[PDB]
Amino acid sequence: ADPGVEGTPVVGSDLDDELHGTLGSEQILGGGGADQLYGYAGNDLLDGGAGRDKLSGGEGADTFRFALREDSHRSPLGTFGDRILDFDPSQDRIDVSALGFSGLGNGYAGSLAVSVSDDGTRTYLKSYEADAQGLSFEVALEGDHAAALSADNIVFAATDAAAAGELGVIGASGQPDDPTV
Ligand SMILES: [Ca+2]
Ligand SMILES: [Ca+2]
Ligand SMILES: [Ca+2]
Ligand SMILES: [Ca+2]
Ligand SMILES: [Ca+2]
Ligand SMILES: [Ca+2]
Repeated sequence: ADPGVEGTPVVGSDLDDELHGTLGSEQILGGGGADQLYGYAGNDLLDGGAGRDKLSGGEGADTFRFALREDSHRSPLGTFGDRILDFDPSQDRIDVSALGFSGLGNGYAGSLAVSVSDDGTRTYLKSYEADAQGLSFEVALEGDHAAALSADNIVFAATDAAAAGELGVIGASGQPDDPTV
C-alpha cells in the first residue's frame, strides 16, 4: 500500500476538477468550476463553491456545509444547486443556516417537501424560503432516497441536539370486512 493523494483542496481551486480523497477525515473545497468531488471513507466536510458540483460523501458521517450564499442555491439567473451522489439521510448532514435559511418551510413528517425529475433521473430537495432578490435554496440528489429525507439532517440549529426528534408517525387504525363467499 502506498499513499499519494491526488485529491484535497490543494490543487485546481478555480477550475473543473476530479478530486479523489483519502480514507480519513478531510475538509474538501471545490472552488470554481464544475468539480467532481469524492470524499470516500472518514467523517468529511464538503464545500462545492461556484458551479454545479457533483459530489460524494462516502462512508462516515459527512457535513455538506457549502461555501457562501452563492453556493448550492438558485437565483433569477438560473440554478446552481449542487448534485450529491450518495447522501446518507441518517448519518450525514447538510448545513444551510449561513447560506440559505434558519427556519424550515413547508413539509411533513419532520421534513421539507421533496421533488423528483420524472420516473427516473435525479431527485431534489427544496427550501421554500427565498431572499427578496429571488435567491432560494435547492439541491439535487441522484441516490433517489427522497423517500427517506428529513429536515433532521438539515442543520440549521447550530449543530445543537437538545431539541428535534419530534415525530408523530406512530399509529394504527383499520376498517375490516367480513366476507362469507
Ligand atoms: Ca475546482
Ligand atoms: Ca465548484
Ligand atoms: Ca475522506
Ligand atoms: Ca456549487
Ligand atoms: Ca466520508
Ligand atoms: Ca456518508
